[PDB]
Amino acid sequence: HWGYGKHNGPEHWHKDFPIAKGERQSPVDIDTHTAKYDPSLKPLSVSYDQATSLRILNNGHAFNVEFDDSQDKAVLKGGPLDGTYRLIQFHFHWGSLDGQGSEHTVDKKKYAAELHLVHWNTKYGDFGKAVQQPDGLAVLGIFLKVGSAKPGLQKVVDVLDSIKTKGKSADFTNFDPRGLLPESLDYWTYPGSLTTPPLLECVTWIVLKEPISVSSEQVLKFRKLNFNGEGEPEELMVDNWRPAQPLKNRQIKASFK
Ligand SMILES: [Zn+2]
Repeated sequence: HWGYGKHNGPEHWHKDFPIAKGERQSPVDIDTHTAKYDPSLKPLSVSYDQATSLRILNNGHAFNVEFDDSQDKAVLKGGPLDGTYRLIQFHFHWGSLDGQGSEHTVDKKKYAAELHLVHWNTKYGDFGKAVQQPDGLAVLGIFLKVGSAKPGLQKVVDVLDSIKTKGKSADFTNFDPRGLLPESLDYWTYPGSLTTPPLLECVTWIVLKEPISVSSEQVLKFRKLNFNGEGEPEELMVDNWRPAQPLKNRQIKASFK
């Protein structure tokens, strides 16, 4: 099945998921000189004070930190969005080396990693229904650069040993995702897709301009994860990013001047 090798990676996904060659695929390169400032965009409202993390899971493609999404406890609103979007999970994409790993690029610059906070539109009742709608999801994307450590990331780093291989999970309560945000909420936005199969064209992307800094040591621990299951040949979980896709008939809008 699909993955990030030579024989099963992004360049193959279209055979099982023809929407891979669609009109609104993600990620994309953000050309900062052609993204236009839209004064009509609102500030983003990120309301994470009541968030309830539950568990962390290695799904064979990344690890997901999962939240209780059974009520409006951690929600994203404002920005480009109409209505209320509930946080369900976050995950990352990263590289084998610090020079690649992000999905989105900025003027063709690749960051070491990219964080995706995934939220679904409450008007559709559940995640599975939301992903069938063009405005079903809102994903907040945050770039990671290597420099100083991110203190709020360390709790995630230190549990990764317990979920080394595909299908392993661990309790992961009381984690505060506010500790993963940069200072500024200035953003770019465009309509796109999930970046992994099934590649559904259901996402309003909100990509923050300001990266967070993580340490080399932190990212190194991500690269000790495995794509494989327990007692299978070890294949390090690295380079779990989809490259930039054609922008087609889309515009990227900036919230800032
Ligand atoms: Zn992602």
